[PDB]
Amino acid sequence: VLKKNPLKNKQVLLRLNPYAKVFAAEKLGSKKAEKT
Amino acid sequence: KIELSLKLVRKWKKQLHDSPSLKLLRNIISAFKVAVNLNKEDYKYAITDEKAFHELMFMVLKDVPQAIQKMAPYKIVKGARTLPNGGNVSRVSSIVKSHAGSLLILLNDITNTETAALVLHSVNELMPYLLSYRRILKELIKSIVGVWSTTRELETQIASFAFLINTTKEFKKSMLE
Amino acid sequence: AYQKEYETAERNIIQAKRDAKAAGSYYVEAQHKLVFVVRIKGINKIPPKPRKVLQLLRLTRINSGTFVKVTKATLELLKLIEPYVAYGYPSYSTIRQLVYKRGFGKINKQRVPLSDNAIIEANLGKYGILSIDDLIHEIITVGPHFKQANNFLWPFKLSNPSGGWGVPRKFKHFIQGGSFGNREEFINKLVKSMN
Amino acid sequence: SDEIVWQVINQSFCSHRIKAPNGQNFCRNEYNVTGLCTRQSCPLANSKYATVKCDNGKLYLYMKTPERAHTPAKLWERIKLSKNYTKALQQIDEHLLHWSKFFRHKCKQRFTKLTQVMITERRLALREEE
Amino acid sequence: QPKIGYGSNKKTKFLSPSGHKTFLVANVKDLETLTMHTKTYAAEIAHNISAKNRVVILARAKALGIKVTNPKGRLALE
Amino acid sequence: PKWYPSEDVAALKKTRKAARPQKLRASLVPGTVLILLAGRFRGKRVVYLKHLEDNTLLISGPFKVNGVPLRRVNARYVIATSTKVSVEGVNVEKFNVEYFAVEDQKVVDKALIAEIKKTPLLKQYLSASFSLKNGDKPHMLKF
Amino acid sequence: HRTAPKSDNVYLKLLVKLYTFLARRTDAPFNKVVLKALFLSKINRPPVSVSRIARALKQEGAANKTVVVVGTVTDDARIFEFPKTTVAALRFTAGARAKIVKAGGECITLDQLAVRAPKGQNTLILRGPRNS
RNA sequence: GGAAUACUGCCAGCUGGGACUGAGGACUGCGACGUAAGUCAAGGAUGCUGGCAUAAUGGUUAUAUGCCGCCCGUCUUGAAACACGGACCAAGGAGUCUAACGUCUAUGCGAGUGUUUGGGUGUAAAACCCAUACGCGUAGGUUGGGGCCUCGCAAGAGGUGCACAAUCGACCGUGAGUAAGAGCAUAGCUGUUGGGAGUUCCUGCCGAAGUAGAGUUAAGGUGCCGGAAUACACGCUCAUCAGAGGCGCUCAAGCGUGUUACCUAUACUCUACCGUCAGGGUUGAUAUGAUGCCCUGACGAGUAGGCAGGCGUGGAGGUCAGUGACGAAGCCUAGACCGUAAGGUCGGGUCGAACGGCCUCUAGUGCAGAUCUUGGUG
Ligand SMILES: [Mg+2]
Ligand SMILES: [Mg+2]
Ligand SMILES: [Mg+2]
Ligand SMILES: [Mg+2]
Ligand SMILES: [Mg+2]
Ligand SMILES: [Mg+2]
Ligand SMILES: [Mg+2]
Ligand SMILES: [Mg+2]
Ligand SMILES: [Mg+2]
Ligand SMILES: [Mg+2]
Ligand SMILES: [Mg+2]
Ligand SMILES: [Mg+2]
Ligand SMILES: [Mg+2]
Ligand SMILES: [Mg+2]
Ligand SMILES: [Mg+2]
Ligand SMILES: [Mg+2]
Ligand SMILES: [Mg+2]
Ligand SMILES: [Zn+2]
Repeated sequence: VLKKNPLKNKQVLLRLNPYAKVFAAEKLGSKKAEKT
Repeated sequence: KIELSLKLVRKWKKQLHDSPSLKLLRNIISAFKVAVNLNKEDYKYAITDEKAFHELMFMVLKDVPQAIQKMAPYKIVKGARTLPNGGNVSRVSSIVKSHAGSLLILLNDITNTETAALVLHSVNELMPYLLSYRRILKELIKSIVGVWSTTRELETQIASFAFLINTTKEFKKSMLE
Repeated sequence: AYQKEYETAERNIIQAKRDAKAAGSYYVEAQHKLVFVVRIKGINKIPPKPRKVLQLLRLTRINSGTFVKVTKATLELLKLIEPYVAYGYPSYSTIRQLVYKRGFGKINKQRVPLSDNAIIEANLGKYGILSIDDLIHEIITVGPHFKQANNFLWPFKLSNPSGGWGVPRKFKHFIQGGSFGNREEFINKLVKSMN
Repeated sequence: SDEIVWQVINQSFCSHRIKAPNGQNFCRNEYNVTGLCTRQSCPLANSKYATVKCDNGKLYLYMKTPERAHTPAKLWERIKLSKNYTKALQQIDEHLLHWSKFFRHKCKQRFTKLTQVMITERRLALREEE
Repeated sequence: QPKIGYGSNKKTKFLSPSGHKTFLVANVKDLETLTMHTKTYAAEIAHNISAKNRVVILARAKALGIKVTNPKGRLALE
Repeated sequence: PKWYPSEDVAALKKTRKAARPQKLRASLVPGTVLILLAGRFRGKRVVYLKHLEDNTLLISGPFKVNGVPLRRVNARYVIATSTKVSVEGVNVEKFNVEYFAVEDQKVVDKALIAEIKKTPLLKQYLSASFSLKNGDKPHMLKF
Repeated sequence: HRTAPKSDNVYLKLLVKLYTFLARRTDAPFNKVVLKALFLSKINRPPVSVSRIARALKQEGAANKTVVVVGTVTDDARIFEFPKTTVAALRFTAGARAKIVKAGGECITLDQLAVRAPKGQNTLILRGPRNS
C-alpha cells in the first residue's frame, strides 16, 4: 500500500539485502586501505 | 448483556413496592433508556418480549415516580413542591436526571391523548428534581409546548395546557419566563 | 562476492595509475561502457528527428532518466538529442541510491515497485538475477543480460534538484555554461540532488 | 431460467424498481428482504428465497422454493416465529439450515428490525389498558 | 471553473451533513422499502403530497425509526 | 448474543505501534535548574529531580525557597539552564506516578537545601521569577 | 480487439460469461481462444460448411476429434458420404443439422462442449474463409 | 625530510530541530531479532494526559459616524480608474423536402434469401396467413500457422494441423482461378455525390500540423501596491531626444557583466482524491445489479479534426393498485440539501384543477449582430 524507502528504514533495507547487516558490522565503507 | 425477561421485570417491580434501593432504580432507568432508544441509536440490557417491554413501560411511568417520592419525600412550601437537603436526595436527583430525557423522547413521540396524559403525569411527579436542571426543564417546557403546538386532538392540547398551568402556577420562577 | 569484486576493481585501477606514473608511462582508463541520461526539455518545440529518438530511450517526460549502454550506435542517438537531455557516467553509489529509492520494475507493463527480492526473482530468475543487488551489478557492468535487466527497470522519475541547477540558465551546452549536455562524472552530483 | 429472468429484469423494466438519486435501486417487492434490486435480492429473480414479514402482531417467515414456482397462489409457505427472540432465531436457523448465508443473514437482520419496530410501535401507542 | 478533478470521493458522495442519503418517498409502501436502512438512508416526502397523507407518513416513519429530511413542511413553514 | 448484529462491526486492523520509553533531551539531567513556561508557576525557577514512567518530569521548588511544591511538569513546556545542583543527597525513590493520583516534601527539601547552600546566591536565583525584558532575543540568549 | 460482444443477445452473453470464467479458471488456452472468438462480428465469423468439417476430419488422427466452430454451420449438397462426428457450434442450419443427425453425428451448443471438454481435450477448432 | 590542511569522493556513520501526510480496517507476505517462548520500527497511527458546554461560539437585522466611489457602453490591468464612443421607450428581425452508391455494427435465415404483385382472414389502416413472380446468389507438394494429442516437473521432443500467407506446381481457361461456395433481407450509425440544393446546454475522451497538502524548480522577479536582499562585486550613463502596469526611481528602482541568498507557477517528486485507459481477482455462488464488487498500474496540456457520457424540452406505448381542495399543473424564490457542472430534490411564495416519476422508441437545449420596419415619444 505504501513504499518504505530502504535508505531511511533499516528493516526493509535488511529485507532487500541481507549482506547489509554484515557490512554494517564490518564497516567496509570506512575501511582503511594499507598505507604501503 | 442481560436480556429482559418477563421474570426480571416482575422481580424489579416485586422489590419496587417494598424496600427499593438506588441500584434497582439505576437498573430500571437504564433498561428504560434502552427501551426508548431502540430505534434511534454498549447497552447493558436487551429487550425481546413485548410483554416485558410493556410491563417495564407501565411500571416505570406509573410507579418509578412513586418510589422516587417515597425515597425522597418532597415537602409543600408556600404552595410549591420542594425537595429537602440531604445526600439521599442528591443521589435520587441524579437518577431522575437519568430518567428525564427518556420522558422527553416519549413527549416528542406522543401520538394520542392517553399516552400524553400518562407521560405528562409521570413527568409531573418528577418536576422537583428536574427544576434543578435547565437542559431538561427548558426542553421539557419546549417539548410539551411542541405537543401543545402540533397535536391535532383538542383533548391532547387541553392536557398539555392543563399541565402547563398546573406546573407553572406551583413554581413560577424557573419555568414562567 | 560483488562487494569484494568492486573493492578490488577500484584498488586495481588506482594501483595501475600509480604504477604507470612510477614507471613514467601514462595510464589510460578504459572508456566507460555505461551512461545515464536525463530529460531536460519540454515536449513542445521539438523536431521529429529528436522526438522519435527520445521515444526509443524510454524518456517521455521532463526530468525522467534511464541508463544506456555505450556503443557506436547508441552514442549517435545521444548526439541527436544533445540539446534536450543531460547525461554522464554514473558512479556505483548513484546507481545504488537510484535503484533502492526510485527503482520500479515492469511486470506486465504495470510499473511494480521493487520492495522485495521475490518480485525481482519472479521476473528475472530466467536470466540468473535473484536480488536487487544482482540487478545493480548487471547495471554497473555491461553483463550478458544488461538489455533485459535495464528494460525491466521502469524509467526513473526524478524530482528537480534540491540544491538547484547550478548555472542560472540551463539551455546551453555544458562547456558553454548550461545544464544540458555530456557532463560525465558530474552527473553524479546532479542526480543525487534530484533523487 | 432464473438467469434469463434476472437479466431481463435487470436490463428491462423491473416495475417494482425505484431508482434512487445516488443511483442505487430499490425493489418495492413486499416479500423482498433487502430492498435493493440485485441478483440475490429480487424474489422474482431467484427461485430459492425467504423473508421475515409482519402480519398483525406476528412476524411470520415466508419460504419460496423452485418446486412451487408453478402455482404461485400456494408458493409462499407461512411459518410462525415464536415470540421469544432466541427461539425465533433458532427456528430461523433451523428452517434455513443448509441454506445460502446471504438469505439467512438478511432474514435474521430483518427479524431483529421488525421486532424492534413492533416494540416501538407498542411504545408509541401505549394506552391506559392494562 | 467546473471540471472532473473537483469530483467528490465516492464514499462521501451523495451524502447530507447528517450522513444520510436522501430518498424520495410518496406513500407508506415506498416508505417501508427503507425499513432497516435507517443508518444509510433518510426519507424525503415529495412536494406533491397532501397534508393529510404527510402526517400518516410521519407517524409510520417514526414507528419504523427512519429519519425524515423535511418534516414540519406544509404542517409548519420553514 | 441477545441481539443479532444490526448491519456489521468492522474490526480494526491490528496496529504495529508499540509504545517505547521516551528519549529525553540531552540538557535535562537530574539536578538541573528549570524554567516553567506555563501553568500556575510560569516563569518560576525550579529544580529537577527525576523522570517518571509516564513522561512527566518531577520538580521541587523547593517550597521552602520559592513556595513551589512537588509537582509533575511536561518536558516540552520547560527550559533547562546550564547550572546544576547535586541530587545525590536526596534519594527520590518512593513517590511515583500512582502516588500523585507535606512530610515527603519536607524530607526532600531538607536534602535539596543542604546542597543548595554550597553554591553562592542559588537560593536567591530560585526564589525570583524569570521574564523577557525589552531587547532580549531568546535565540542568542544562552540559558 | 473487443472486450465483449457488441451483440445484445442474452444467450450469447451467457455463453461469454461461462467461457470467460473457464478461461480465467482453466489453464487450457482453448477456453481463451473460444472466448475471443465469441466477441467477433458477423464478418469475422464466416460460415463453416459441413464440407469443411468433412475435410477437417479426413486429416490423419483427427477422425475422433470434436470439431468446434465458433459460429454457424451450413449444409453443402455437393457431398453424399459424410462421416459421423459430434460437431459443436453456435448455430446449425436445418440442412446441416439434418446431415449431422442422418450420418449418426450429433450437434451440441458450446455450453455442452464446455461440460464435455472444460480444457478442450481432443477438440479441433475451424474457421471459415473470410475472403469478403 | 616530515607531514598537516584544502578540495573531490564514499559510508547499508551517529545524533538534533522543523513542516505536511495518519490514506488502509479479522488474519495471510517479505522480514528482523529472540536459546526458546515470543516480541518488533517488518504489506498505511497507535498510546498517555487534560477539559468537554446554557458554553466555544455562529447567524440575521437596525441605526449613527466618517472614508471612497458616483451618467451609460466599450476598454483596461489583476482591479476600480484610465484611454476610446453613446436622441429616448416598446417590440418584430439573415430560404424548404428528397435521391444515388458505399464502409461498419446488430438481428433472421442460409445455396439460398426477399413476400405482399394479389387474395383470404380480421373486437378491422392494423394484426395473422397463402400464393404469385421476379431481384440478387450457387453451379493438390511443402513451410509457417492459432489450436488439440503423447512424452516431459519445466524448457523442449515431437504428432496433427483452422483462417491465411509463402513459394512449388497440375487442370480449367494465365487468372480473382478451379481441385469442398456465402449471400439475401431488415434496422442503426455513417462516408461521398448530390438535386434551387456569427456562436452553439454541461462534462469527458482521442488526437495531426484534473482537484488538495508538502517540497523542489524553469521562465522571471526581490522600492511599495506584492511574496522575495533598498544584497554583494565590477565596468559604465545621467543626453535639450536621459533612461523603465501604476505610484514612483537618477552613487538608480537605468544599463551590460559575475556572485550568492530569497519569492513561486497548468512545470518536476511523494501522498490522498476525481476521471479515461489498460492488466487482473472473484460461482458445487457473493453478505449489493458478474453490465456487480474488489486489486494493481499508467495517464489528465493539448491547436486542426474526430468520439463518448450526462442535464434539460416535447410526442407516443407500458408501468408506479402514483400524486390531488387536508390544494394538482404552471411561475417565482439572494432559502436548505445534493451533483465538478448542465441541473435535481425539498421548504416557502404564487397559483386553484387536475398532473407527475419511472423503462422503451421518436422529436429536441442558449445567445450575438445588421438592413431596417412599425407604434410611441422629443
Ligand atoms: Mg499506492
Ligand atoms: Mg530553497
Ligand atoms: Mg532527500
Ligand atoms: Mg415546490
Ligand atoms: Mg454483407
Ligand atoms: Mg494432408
Ligand atoms: Mg531528521
Ligand atoms: Mg490446403
Ligand atoms: Mg501443411
Ligand atoms: Mg500540485
Ligand atoms: Mg507550493
Ligand atoms: Mg466486499
Ligand atoms: Mg495512455
Ligand atoms: Mg492527449
Ligand atoms: Mg407518458
Ligand atoms: Mg425552477
Ligand atoms: Mg457542493
Ligand atoms: Zn428488481
